[PDB]
Amino acid sequence: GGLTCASAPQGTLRILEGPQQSLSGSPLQPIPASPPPQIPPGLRPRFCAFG
Amino acid sequence: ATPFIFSEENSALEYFGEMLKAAGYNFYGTERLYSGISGLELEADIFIGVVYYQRLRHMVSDK
Repeated sequence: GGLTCASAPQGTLRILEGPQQSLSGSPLQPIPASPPPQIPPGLRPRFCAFG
Repeated sequence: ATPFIFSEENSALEYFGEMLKAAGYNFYGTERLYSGISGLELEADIFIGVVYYQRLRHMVSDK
């Protein structure tokens, strides 16, 4: 029950949970481009010149 | 009329100009106006359209 002292420890192993692999996909997923505005189909002159 | 949706290769004046060319009117928004103080045709064509005006409370002073 004396509990004598011991020598100096050489190395200290650190145990830790691993990096989060297979979380990010190898291609990227962007928000798609909002489309450029279209001229709508079915546009015709509705105004006739009077008389 | 949301901002940043018109680029420089698809402009905001090559879109509504073609909308007006489809509706018969001028590509550049300029309609031929006559006069009413005289009666004859103004020689330089006049930009006309529809613009949403408002009305401020900052009224005439009434003082």
